[PDB]
This record gives sequence, structure tokens and C-alpha cells, in this order.
Amino acid sequence: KVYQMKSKPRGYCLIINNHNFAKAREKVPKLHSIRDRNGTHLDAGALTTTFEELHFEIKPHDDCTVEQIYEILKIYQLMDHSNMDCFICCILSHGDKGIIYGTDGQEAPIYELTSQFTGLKCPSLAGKPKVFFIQAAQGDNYQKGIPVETDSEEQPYLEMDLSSPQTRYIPDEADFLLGMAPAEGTWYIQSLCQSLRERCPRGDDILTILTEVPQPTFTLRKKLVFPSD
Repeated sequence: KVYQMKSKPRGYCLIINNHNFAKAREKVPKLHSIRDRNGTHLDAGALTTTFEELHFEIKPHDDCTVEQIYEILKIYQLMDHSNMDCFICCILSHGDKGIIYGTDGQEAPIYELTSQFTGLKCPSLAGKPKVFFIQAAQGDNYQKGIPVETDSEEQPYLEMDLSSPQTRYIPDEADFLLGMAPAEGTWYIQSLCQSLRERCPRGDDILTILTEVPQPTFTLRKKLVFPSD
């Protein structure tokens, strides 16, 4: 319930510091639009620092491709959290839905891995809600996406477009929080990461935050708050 998360553990947040975008520039067009000139651990520490100032438990992971992310999918079962009713999953590597396998992106069925928490297959974590953050920043054109490979893309990289957008990511799973991406109102990182962290110690819920800065993709029945206590 609202303000009922009051326990020893604060919250366990995951953050993938996968800086290697060589095979991710195509699947993840948002990984070639970052700040290389000035900002080494800024773009990866900005997600961690938000939970550090709250005294939360962060799991910063290094350059781990999808093959290594499997070693995190098992940890969720090893935890077997009985009292802890708060958690957040932040993934960097996401394919364009229906694309082929990749090295830095993904080569595995995301829809199966995320389905390992179903109350009919393994009702363990289903006794509590969950949160999923997504980089909707879209700083550059996300229309890039071809079947061919890419190796030496220094400056004269690949550039293509497709007929209409492509998104089928809607599990409609109530009792959860999703940050997936008419007016021009869209989701992004633009003051979003620094505003959510400011609303954390204010005692504001996580339900009115993603839309504080439309078509908000969320489904809950109770007030999902992330207090610092």
C-alpha cells in the first residue's frame, strides 16, 4: 500500500553501464546521441546518484551484452523478497521489435524473459508491484534500422528510414509501472531524470512523475509511492 514499504532494505535498483555501442548504434539509435565530448561517468552516474542521495541500494553493472544480462535474470529468483515490495529495472539494450539478433543489443526473446515473473509460472514477485524505466530520450532520429551489419561507422555511418513507426510493446499488465514511449508531448530524459529525483524526497508518488514535465503507458489499482524511508 501507499507508504507501506517501511523496512530495513530501501530498494534495489539496476543500472547497465554498457558504454560499448558498436553493435547497438542500429538497434538503439539513442546510444549514438549521448555526450562524449564532456561527460564520462555523468550519463551513467546520473541514474545511480538519484538513488545514492536517497541512501538506496544500486547495482551498477559494467559492459555486459544480452548474454551477460541472463546472469541478472536468475538473481531476481535468488533474492526471494518476502517483505520488500519495491524494485526498479532500468535496461539500456532494446531491439526495434522484430529485428534480428545482435551483439550489444539483444539476441534473446525479451517477451519470454520478462514473462518469467508470471503468477501462473512463478508467483514469487507477483505479490508486490514493479517498475521499469526506459530511455525514451530520442535525441536523434530512431528511423535507422537495416538487416545488414555495420563495422567501421566512424563518421560516414548508415542512414535509412521506414514507412511509419514500429512499436508493439504493450503488455497491459496492471499492478506495474512502465516508462515506455495530437500534441507534440513525448517522453524523454530532458530534465526528466533530474525532476524525478527532486520529487523523491518531497514524498510524491512515482505515478505523477513520468508525466510531470498525453498518452501515459501505465496500469495500476493502488497508489505506487517510492518514499526515501
